[PDB]
Amino acid sequence: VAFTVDQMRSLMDKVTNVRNMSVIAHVDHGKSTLTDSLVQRAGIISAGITIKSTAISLYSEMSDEDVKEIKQKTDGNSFLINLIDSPGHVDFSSEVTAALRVTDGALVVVDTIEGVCVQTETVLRQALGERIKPVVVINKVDRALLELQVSKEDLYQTFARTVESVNVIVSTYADEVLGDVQVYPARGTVAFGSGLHGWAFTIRQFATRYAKKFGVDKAKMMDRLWGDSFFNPKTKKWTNKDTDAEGKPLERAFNMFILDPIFRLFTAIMNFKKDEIPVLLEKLEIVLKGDEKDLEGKALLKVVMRKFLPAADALLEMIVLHLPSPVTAQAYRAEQLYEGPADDANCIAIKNCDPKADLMLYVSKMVPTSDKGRFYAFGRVFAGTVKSGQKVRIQGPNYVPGKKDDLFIKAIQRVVLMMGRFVEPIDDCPAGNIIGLVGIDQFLLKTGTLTTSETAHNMKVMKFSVSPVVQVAVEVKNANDLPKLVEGLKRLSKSDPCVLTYMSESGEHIVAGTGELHLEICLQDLEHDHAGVPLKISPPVVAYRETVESESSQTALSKSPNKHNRIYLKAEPIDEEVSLAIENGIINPRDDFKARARIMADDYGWDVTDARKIWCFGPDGNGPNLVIDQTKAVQYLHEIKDSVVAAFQWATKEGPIFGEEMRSVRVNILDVTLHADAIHRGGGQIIPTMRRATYAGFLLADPKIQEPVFLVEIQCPEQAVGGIYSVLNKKRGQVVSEEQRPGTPLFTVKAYLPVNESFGFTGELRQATGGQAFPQMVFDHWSTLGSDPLDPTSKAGEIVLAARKRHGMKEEVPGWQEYYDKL
Amino acid sequence: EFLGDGGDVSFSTRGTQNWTVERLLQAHRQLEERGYVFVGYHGTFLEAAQSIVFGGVRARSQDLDAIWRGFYIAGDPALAYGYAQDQEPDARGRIRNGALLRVYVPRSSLPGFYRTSLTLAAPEAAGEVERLIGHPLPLRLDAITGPEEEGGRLETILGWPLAERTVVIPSAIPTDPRNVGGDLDPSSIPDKEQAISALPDYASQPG
Repeated sequence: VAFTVDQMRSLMDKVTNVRNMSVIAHVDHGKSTLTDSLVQRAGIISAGITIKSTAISLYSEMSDEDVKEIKQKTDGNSFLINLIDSPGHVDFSSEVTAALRVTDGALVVVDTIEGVCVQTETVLRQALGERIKPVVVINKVDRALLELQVSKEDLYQTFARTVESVNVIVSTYADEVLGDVQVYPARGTVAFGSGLHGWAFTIRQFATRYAKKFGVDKAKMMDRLWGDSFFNPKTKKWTNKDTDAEGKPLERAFNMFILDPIFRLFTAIMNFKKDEIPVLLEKLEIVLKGDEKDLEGKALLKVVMRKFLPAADALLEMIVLHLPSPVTAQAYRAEQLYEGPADDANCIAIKNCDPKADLMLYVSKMVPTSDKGRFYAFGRVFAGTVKSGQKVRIQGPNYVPGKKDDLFIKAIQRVVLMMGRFVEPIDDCPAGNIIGLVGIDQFLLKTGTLTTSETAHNMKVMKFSVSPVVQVAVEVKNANDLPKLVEGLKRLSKSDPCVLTYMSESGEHIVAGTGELHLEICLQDLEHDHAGVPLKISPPVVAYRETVESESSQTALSKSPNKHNRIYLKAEPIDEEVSLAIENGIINPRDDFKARARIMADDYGWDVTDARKIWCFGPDGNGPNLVIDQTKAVQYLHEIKDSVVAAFQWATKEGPIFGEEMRSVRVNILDVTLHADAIHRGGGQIIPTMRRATYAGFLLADPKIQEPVFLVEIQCPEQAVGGIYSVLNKKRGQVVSEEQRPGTPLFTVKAYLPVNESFGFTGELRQATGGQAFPQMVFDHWSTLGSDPLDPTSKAGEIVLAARKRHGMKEEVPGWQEYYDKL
Repeated sequence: EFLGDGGDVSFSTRGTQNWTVERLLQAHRQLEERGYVFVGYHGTFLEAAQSIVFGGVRARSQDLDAIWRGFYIAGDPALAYGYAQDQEPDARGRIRNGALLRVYVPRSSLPGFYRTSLTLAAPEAAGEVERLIGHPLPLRLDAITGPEEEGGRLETILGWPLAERTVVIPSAIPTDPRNVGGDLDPSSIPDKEQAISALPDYASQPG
């Protein structure tokens, strides 16, 4: 239905009547299908900026009578349901947690024949760990009838086992505090149906029908519609034993009033018994409408079943009556979501979903919009209310109430509703709702916390990293489409904050990503959408870093082609702390050279003298590399600065070991001699000099290479935890910590995995832990290899040579002599 | 066409496309067979190189008062090598490498090639070059070869008229993309290219 901004806003005020949930379901189990059906039924539409569909608004109204069946405060017969999108494959670990983290309820889809598949089982645990109330749906029932032609009782027994399996997981992993959260068909928390034909039902639906035909309060009618309850056709009495006084068998109630009607329609229709169909149909009061009347076979059955048991309603019924509202769940989820004091003024405001308290808005992800290459923040207001214009504290991942690091006191340009694919501006938005923000993209990379209290900690952060550690070279298979690749790459980078497309000096087009799979995906979308043109992709490669271990053996020297200019310098190491300080904004290229020097001098043991002579950082003008101007009395010096810097941006982006980036390289310019006339000191002359002197200084300062390393966090039942260590021990893995979730048998091992050893990791982890493990890895740090990159046989040298050949360079690494003046 | 055969030739920072040593040997042999001789190397930027090889050498708005205007080249690839690169940065600040060109003239013009020991800038140079060529500078359908500067390597200056009658082709000697400004490393010169690189014997006395 269509709603006006007022309607939505008004609906968003009655949080007691909102449902934040997700759909846990394997893709091959109609996940997308069932989801759709809710959209095509209760999907909310507003009465030119497009976004990537992240959430869908659903509206559903119930009877005052129904509202009473809700065992949790409510108000009104209207309900707002926020169906938050989820990934297709489990591998997306990090973003699976993301969706769960902002949801309260969960529609778990299980298969009739196959039951609960491993992947779904895994996600469910995770859900449970965040304290998510499950609700089940046994999909693909049709296959049972049509293909397997199972009996009513066999099918019953199947559902029975299936529901049993689910509850084995539910009880084993849900929190004792939450209370029994197991699903019970008799309690209306389990639906059955088929996404394909588009039908589904709940015991509560047939209990409302047969409600009076037996003169019962549905409470007892649905209670009998499951388990061991029998209705003797002959005696016309309800019993609790599957046999009558004589010993003859009795059909279960479920099989009698639920599975039978359905089974007949299937048998009638699929057998084309035109004599029965009409009769059978009229009995269930299913009125075909003109054109439908002539249908037969699947075509017909599909129509009949939809009219009979609309799948969408069965599911919307369980979501409203059984899933928690943003008020019931925050009370017991708050402590888990607040990384601060469990009695903190905000943690309290979270429990109470208080719209009056200091803002506590959680940003789960950044979504691509059509409006430029800008991204809108997606998240949930756990406390207070967010409003357009409002100025908020944007607390990034590294923020801590103590310091001022990773903080951005800015103003929220606009607040918009994420109506699926379109946004709709709204003034404010009270706690308990999922909303979208405009104007944070340059403050928040992906995740973060927005507040108002100056003493507010962040909320359970989701580790993400923008460090390109895996990349490939893209080439068009047919040179004609070259311009179409040049555009898609531009497009690609525009859709994802963490993908990177750039051009090497060699002129190749590069695509670098956060990981094997994240890059994998990126490449697919490029060859299929952004470019749609056939491409030649090179094998995946790990991104290394070039660095020095000491001060240049001796002073480095180079002279321009004129032979009129000379640059003397020495390169020396930068301390990891300083490098980290740079990478993390503490030591910043845009600061005041004075203010910044004070920092380096004080907190990092740098001569304020050196630090005030920083000429530039690099690469891309902000990398963990620096040029200090230690020259003394060199006339015109300033006239060659822009060039020296320019030179530095290239020297640091593609070092001399094998073209990789430099890291932690301090270059100190000891002297400079220039031609008196400017004509002979232009970029054409100095840039090459500086560039070559740096290489010289670098190669003299004892060269080494750094490899990137991940920090994998793994969830896994104590039983399979074995397979974890098994695999880590074949990849140079280093366990950091292993802990167990208090109640459950769920361990959570954390380790360091070298990125150049992570290829096909998830795949191997899957075989090893029976599919029970749930990996989550992020970039953690750079590790300097001990071995000599210069020695071909060494372990680093092995990497280097291979790399150099790959790049078709001279197999051997250049001596410093090559770059030093050829004197 | 004088480029031997084997697919379109272009200049790349990545190296010259489609130009093996063997191809060079064919194109050279064929240039001789049409009575052309090699007189030196010329190094310059990718864009320039392309132009010269496909469109030939062409003077364009010289300073008619510039008595030493001409097309400079060198017998020694090393001396030419030093000019094989951008002379000014691109907007981002990159100075990429260039290419090395092998200059050929119609053999029928060797009568115009002379040589001296004076360094082309020195006062005496002008007058002595003019004595050798038989007319006031600039050079025209003649060429002078002398020391780039005292003790330096030798450089050759074909006058514009002669220059526009050359036939230039790629060298199998690559510029280094990763060491722009370094000096050509003698070992990167193909032995086989070396073989076809002798210079004519220029005259020291006027005609």
